[PDB]
Amino acid sequence: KVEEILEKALELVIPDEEEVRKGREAEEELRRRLDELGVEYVFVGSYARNTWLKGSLEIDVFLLFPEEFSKEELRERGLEIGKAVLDSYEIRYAEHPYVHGVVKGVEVDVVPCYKLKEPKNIKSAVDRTPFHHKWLEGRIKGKENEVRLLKGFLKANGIYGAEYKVRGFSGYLCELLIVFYGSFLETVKNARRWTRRTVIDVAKGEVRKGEEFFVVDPVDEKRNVAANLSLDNLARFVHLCREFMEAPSLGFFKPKHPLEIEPERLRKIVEERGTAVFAVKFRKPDIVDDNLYPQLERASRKIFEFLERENFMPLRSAFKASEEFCYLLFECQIKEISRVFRRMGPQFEDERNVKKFLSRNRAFRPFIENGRWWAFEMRKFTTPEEGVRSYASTHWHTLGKNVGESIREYFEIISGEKLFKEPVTAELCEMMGVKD
Amino acid sequence: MKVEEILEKALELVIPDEEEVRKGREAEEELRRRLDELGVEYVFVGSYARNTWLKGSLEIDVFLLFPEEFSKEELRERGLEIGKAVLDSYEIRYAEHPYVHGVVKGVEVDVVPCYKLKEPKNIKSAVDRTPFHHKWLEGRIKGKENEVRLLKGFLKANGIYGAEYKVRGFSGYLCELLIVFYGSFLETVKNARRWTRRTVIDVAKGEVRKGEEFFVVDPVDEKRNVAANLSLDNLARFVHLCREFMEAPSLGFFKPKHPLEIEPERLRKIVEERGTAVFAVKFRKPDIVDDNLYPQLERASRKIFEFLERENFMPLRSAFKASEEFCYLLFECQIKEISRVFRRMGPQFEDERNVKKFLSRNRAFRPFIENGRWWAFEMRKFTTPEEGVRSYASTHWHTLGKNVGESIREYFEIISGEKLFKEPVTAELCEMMGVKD
Amino acid sequence: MKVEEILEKALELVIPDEEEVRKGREAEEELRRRLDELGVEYVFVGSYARNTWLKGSLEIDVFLLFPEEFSKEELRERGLEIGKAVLDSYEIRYAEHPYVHGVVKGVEVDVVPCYKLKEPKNIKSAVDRTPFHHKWLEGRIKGKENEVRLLKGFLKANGIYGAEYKVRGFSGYLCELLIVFYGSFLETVKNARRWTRRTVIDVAKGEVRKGEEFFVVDPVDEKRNVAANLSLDNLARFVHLCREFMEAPSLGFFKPKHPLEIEPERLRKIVEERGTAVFAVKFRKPDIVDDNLYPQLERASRKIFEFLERENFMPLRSAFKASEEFCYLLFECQIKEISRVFRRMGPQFEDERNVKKFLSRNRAFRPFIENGRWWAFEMRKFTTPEEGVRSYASTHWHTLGKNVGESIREYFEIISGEKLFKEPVTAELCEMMGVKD
Amino acid sequence: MKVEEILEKALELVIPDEEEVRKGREAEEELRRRLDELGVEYVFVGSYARNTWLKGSLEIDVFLLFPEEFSKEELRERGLEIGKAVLDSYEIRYAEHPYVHGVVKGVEVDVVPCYKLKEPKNIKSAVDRTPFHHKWLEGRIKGKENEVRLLKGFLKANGIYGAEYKVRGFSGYLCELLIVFYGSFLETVKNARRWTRRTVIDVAKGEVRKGEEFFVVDPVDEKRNVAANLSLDNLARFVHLCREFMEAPSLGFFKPKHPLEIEPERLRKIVEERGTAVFAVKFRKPDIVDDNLYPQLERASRKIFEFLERENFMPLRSAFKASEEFCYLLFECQIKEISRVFRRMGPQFEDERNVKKFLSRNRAFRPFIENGRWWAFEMRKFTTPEEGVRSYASTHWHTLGKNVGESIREYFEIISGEKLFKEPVTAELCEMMGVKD
RNA sequence: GGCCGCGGCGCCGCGAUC
RNA sequence: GGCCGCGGCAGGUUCGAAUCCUGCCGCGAUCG
RNA sequence: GGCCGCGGCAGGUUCGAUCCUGCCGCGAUCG
Ligand SMILES: Nc1nc2c(ncn2[C@@H]2O[C@H](COP(=O)(O)O)[C@@H](O)[C@H]2O)c(=O)[nH]1
Ligand SMILES: Nc1nc2c(ncn2[C@@H]2O[C@H](CO)[C@@H](O)[C@H]2O)c(=O)[nH]1
Repeated sequence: KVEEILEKALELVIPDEEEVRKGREAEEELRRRLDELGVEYVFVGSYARNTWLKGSLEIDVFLLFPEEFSKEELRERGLEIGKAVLDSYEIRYAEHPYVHGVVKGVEVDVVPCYKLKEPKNIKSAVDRTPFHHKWLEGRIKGKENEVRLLKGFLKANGIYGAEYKVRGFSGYLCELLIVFYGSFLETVKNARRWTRRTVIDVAKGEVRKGEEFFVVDPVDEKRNVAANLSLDNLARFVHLCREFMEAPSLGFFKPKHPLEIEPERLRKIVEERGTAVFAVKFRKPDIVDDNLYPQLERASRKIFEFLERENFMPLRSAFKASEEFCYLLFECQIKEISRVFRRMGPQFEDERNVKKFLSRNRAFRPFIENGRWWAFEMRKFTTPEEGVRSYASTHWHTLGKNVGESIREYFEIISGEKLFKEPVTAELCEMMGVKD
Repeated sequence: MKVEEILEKALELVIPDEEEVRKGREAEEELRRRLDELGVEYVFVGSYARNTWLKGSLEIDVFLLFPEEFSKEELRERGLEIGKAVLDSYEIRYAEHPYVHGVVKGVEVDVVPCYKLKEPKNIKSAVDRTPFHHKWLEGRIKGKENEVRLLKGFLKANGIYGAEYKVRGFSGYLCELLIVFYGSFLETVKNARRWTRRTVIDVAKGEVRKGEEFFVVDPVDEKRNVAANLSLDNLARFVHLCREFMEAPSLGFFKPKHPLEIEPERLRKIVEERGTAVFAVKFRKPDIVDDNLYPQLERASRKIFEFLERENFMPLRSAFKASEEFCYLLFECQIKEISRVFRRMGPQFEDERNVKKFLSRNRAFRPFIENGRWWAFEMRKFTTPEEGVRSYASTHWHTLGKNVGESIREYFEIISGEKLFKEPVTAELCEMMGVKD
Repeated sequence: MKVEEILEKALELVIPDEEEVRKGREAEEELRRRLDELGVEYVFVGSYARNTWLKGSLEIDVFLLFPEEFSKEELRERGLEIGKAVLDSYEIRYAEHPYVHGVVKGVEVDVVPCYKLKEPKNIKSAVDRTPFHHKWLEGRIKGKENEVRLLKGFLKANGIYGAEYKVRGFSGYLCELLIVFYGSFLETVKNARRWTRRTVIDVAKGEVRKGEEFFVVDPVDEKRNVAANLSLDNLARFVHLCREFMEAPSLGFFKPKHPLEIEPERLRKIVEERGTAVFAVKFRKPDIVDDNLYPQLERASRKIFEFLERENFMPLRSAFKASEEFCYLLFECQIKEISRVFRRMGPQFEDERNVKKFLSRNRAFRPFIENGRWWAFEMRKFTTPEEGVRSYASTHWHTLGKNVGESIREYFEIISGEKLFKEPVTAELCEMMGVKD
Repeated sequence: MKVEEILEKALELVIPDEEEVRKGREAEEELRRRLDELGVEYVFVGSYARNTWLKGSLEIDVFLLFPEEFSKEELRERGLEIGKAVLDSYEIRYAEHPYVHGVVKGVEVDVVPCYKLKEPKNIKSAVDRTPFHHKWLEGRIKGKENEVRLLKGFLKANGIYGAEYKVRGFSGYLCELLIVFYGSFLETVKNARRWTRRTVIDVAKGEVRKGEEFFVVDPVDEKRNVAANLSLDNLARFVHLCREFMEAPSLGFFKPKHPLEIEPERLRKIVEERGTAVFAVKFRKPDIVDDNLYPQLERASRKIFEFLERENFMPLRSAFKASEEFCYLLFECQIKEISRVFRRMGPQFEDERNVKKFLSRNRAFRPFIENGRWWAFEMRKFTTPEEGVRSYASTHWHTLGKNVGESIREYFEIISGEKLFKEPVTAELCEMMGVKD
């Protein structure tokens, strides 16, 4: 039965007592250090509401300073306080330079911000986090386990987190959904009837039809909490919910193992497909995931669009970011194209331009077709691999700011059996739909 | 060298020698003698009557004029009786109505029945128009016959003389109107350089204006376009030749180009460098007139071309040739081979019902979501243009024209690779690929 | 009493009652609910969406909008797939694209797939041009829905509403464009009296001018004639009705005419008095839609009518009728019986050879000369119009329309006399002969 | 492994586990409690009472006894009332007579009213025999319950268990009589190898003899055939099964068979190799029980088959499937296409009266004499089996069964070619064509 | 799918119409 | 209620039906 | 800081512009 499955799930989902005592002792000690300095602070985030998922323990503390101190005034000051409270700290750059460190083994964040009267003086996202907490701290009580079930259900299917690496559901969005539908089970049941135009207005407690999938923030009606939830991940979630209800299982809460596959079998698969499968290798820029992945996504789309234009008929693309290198994977229906192509000339009555078009020397004679001139010309490349070698060599600049600059410094085109040796088997299996 | 020198030298290739003219006069006299014996009203029309016929293209046209009171059937009976009774060796041909083609003292002759109309307003049949055409031209073309012959020779040598569907070019009647309008061959070539696809040449009103298509107003019937069957591409070819001519005149324009005759090993080498897929569809030529066959060969080629487009084989050009026995549909494709797998479109994720059906079917690989919609990897039936066309010719033979489609249904085959170079199509392949000498 | 009062009362015959309106509103709401569950882009268009549908003719037209990237096959797959899922008791119909017709909460619904085009130039399909028609009228027709609704009822009551081949009248779209042009039903009727067979009505430019045909310019496409399939005769009828309507306004114009059925005995006496020959060609109705059948019944009757004209049976008028199981081609001729002997045309007296052949034939009677031509007395194969058609229909079945032709080849019979009046054709017979009361 | 171990292992797949028995026992004693409170005559019969129900097919049967002092109308009233006032979640099923079916503490139950009766000399309703059937078996089956279960499982695993019209196999009652007769499952299988279509098994007389048809004599009524609804073909499939089992015993005979799995492309290619015409008649499934639906599908499938034979399309076999919404009638024909023309037999040459009538019809070709009789060429309305069935389904809907025929009268569609392989009927197509894994 | 018109010599092909 | 086998009728197909295609009434059988 | 959507300029492609590419401004998202 479902009720027993969700009970079994709580084991994988709820943090153990040791993890709580580790955080509780880190919290109580973190306060003593903040009280002595006599600074205005507040505990928020998934910890303050006791909704953090198992293994993902993090303490979020916000410093509430007056409105008088503008921008860089409290930035450096709040940063200074973060050092005199944390053990092994390090400066991390978000919208505002905040401080990430550790206190008695537990990771901690210290973000400075304004102390605003109402959510009208909102400047940035950091100014909304306190209001998100204030709105949730009361309503979420007695539903902490419902949140964690949802967070686990999503993280197991790789769609938990609003960061660009995932483009899934935020922890804040999860809690809003539980407050709306009451429980995890009710959320999954109703999600089956979600569409790409569903509007979930939490504050007004109703569901409307809109222009896009829009979860209205109770703090700011103008804001979509699911703004970075991709359309596909929305589609995937709706489907996962449908599958869960038809045949409930604890498997939905356990992560999947990458498809084990021998390079020889993988070769035999590509042969059966008759496609060209290759990858663009290059060194990973030293930048944050929130900057890296949107760029890899761009570089992929750009090369993909180039392959379309050059009539190589690409099927799908993919990318992987390892420790030192990045890979842009492609699969095209055309292994090789004729050297000859057709270049369109002007209409026959346009004598001036026809003369210019015909003046160019070519191996074969131009011709007329539908009252317009045409000419046989030669391609510079006949394979998709050679085409991308050319594109990545001349159009490196449009492949993302940092990714484009790395490709400028170095890149290979790896295909055939040599590709299967690279650590990209998990993604090649995914984009081709290999099953076993 | 000089313009007038070339035009003078061109007349030799284009004017009938005095022997051919004598051959025609002798038949003409005998033909009139046999007709007068029968008490029928006739009229010598066409190229021969106006003395504007091309060298080695002698053919007499005689139209029989009957009262309007006659029925279509009576018109025919009297026509065929008088046809057979005047020609040494006749045969019944068809064109709107039956007429009699035959020979008289070596010279070929056409005897056509039509109504004797006083006003050019009672024109039901097109044959009823010919007497009016001749009537309008016999006076205005006098002195200009050599100019007409030049234009005809210029057009013929460049394969665009004749309004039949095999040529889709300039009719002889059209050539005469052009000379009457412009005054001479040279002046026609000159002004032709500024012809557009919207040019309207109205001889009867003596003006040039703009229209929706290239229109040559018939002086006999202003609603008729004399250049109706002049294709856009052949119009373009003519305008371009006229420019090429005035830029660098030459007697070569009036001579036919000997077909590109190359060996099957060089032809293999050209296709090799082009990197394309060249192949053909061989089948038996239907037993029909060219005016039926060629429009169907066109349709056949177009349909297969459109098929190759849809199937992503990326065709460059198509061509066709007709032997006395067989017919060939030629094609060149940029893709010699395509992958087995392809993307099959599924429903949007919101569809509980259809997504279930879509995912129900068995496939070698997992379907996936993209842009909020399900897609699935499926396999192609064919992976080369040759096999794709083989499949299409077998299943969609009916769309390749009536007579051509039925013939393909009985028997066809895909002659590809080097085996095709042995077939008699090399001249068409070189034209199709733009091969130089 | 006065025109304005008649119209005010005519509105009742024409506007949908509150119950029929609500019937649609409930279907619409349910239809939208189903379409939203599938995430498909759609739009309610046509007569219902603009709230101009005639009383009793409630029909909802939803158009599915797909990207231009979609292949025609994909366009059709998704369309059909969505239709069946949204309609209760669906029925696959065919036009330009295969679409789905069905029922939702007791209301008729059409679901047509098409392309979501931003440019009205990318139009290739007629279903692609519908979404543009709707948007051009959506704002303009607002506040005039009852004026359109009058024009429809006025037309339908006189059997000239609908541009199908069965009616060859005014389309619904045409009706709305005319109200937008003249402002109201009354202004449309008043000006229609001055229409001609050359009148052009430019809606976008809001001006009238002369042309070749009766042309109502589509605001979305200047090249298209909205009143293309409006027959010349139905045009004349509408003009006349408008003139008759203003000279003596009546609510009777907005009401259908009674069947006007008469006893077989009266009809027998009428034909006797007229002294004509009235017969029919009966045959099985081809299993084809009306749009294919009626143009063929028109051709069939026309061809047979022309045969009777050639054979001197002097046809007056013709008509046709399609029942459920059979089809009838009705004819009335002034000659019940013609002489067995007739004149056969021979050669002129000069033609010695052919006169010999002509006079050598065995004949009951001697040939003779008349106006320098030999004539002969020969015997007709048939001597009544029924005999003649029985022949022609069997030896020229192939010209009587494709489907109609093959059905006549399978089976047909010439019905006349008492046995014809028993067939379901009396209404058409009376209309043909101009019987009154 | 060997037979003894196979049957041992089979008991696992066959005997209900202690959890299923407990689920039933608690339901029984509870059901008895409610029958004692009202104080009504009742009896537990059927497979449950004798403890022979197959694994997973748990179903309690309880017959309500009533005195003979009741008419056929009074029994259902206080019969169903006692039924509804005993079952928790009850409904109403319709069989021989109205009866209540519902679930009681997990398991479903049937409450059938009937007369008590003294001896089987009455012989009236079918439900009046069930108590006598149980009484005859309850003593003789004790100690053989597992043998019964082995037979029932052996049959169900091969789709021939159950006397319902959807199966036309062996009834549960029949299975128990056989075990009583032969002593065990293994002895039944051994002797069944020598069964014929004329074998008579008399249980009460303990003898086998030859008769007119396969007949298992009911011990209660010698005139009744217990295996009456066992089809001839299923009897054949059983005799063959037993022979295969004894020749090479295996546990696989007790496990149901795989669903096959085949791709549309292979299925298309197969049909191409057969050179046959495969198509289906698709329509909406009438909302009726299987026992009414399947016999009608058999009738419709048969009627159309006989039509295909009669129309010389030479059908090979026919199959049918019933989904939740639609029903399919599958057919395969050796003739994809037939000539337009055919022969019709006329009268003998002496019969002048009828020769005149026969020769009066308008036909495309001349009739001819052959062996003294007159014959005539005539034209078919259709030339393919698809189109032939389309005509037949349209004009003979009424004979394709009551409910099925009515649903076809409303809507049906002929699905041929590759489009048929998309429908959910691949399993039925593979079985029909004898496609091997 | 059928119908009309155009073009070439009723047979074919192409535009318009439902 | 539906299906099946006979018995008596009533239409349709056909030049013409005891016979081929259908429908109604009566009896028997099967299944729920 | 990066990415995405708009708005306005500027190179390139090309026979010439549809396409490609860059710069500035506004808004959105993530850190
Ligand atoms: N179609 C038709 N066949 C008949 C008719 N009467 C008899 N037959 C059939 O004609 C054939 C010859 O008749 P018989 O000599 O057997 O009486 C037989 O097959 C017989 O059944 C009838 O009225 N119509
Ligand atoms: N009227 C008619 N009788 C036939 C035919 N064939 C056989 N017969 C038989 O011939 C006999 C005529 O007396 C009857 O027994 C008929 O059944 C036929 O084609 N027409």
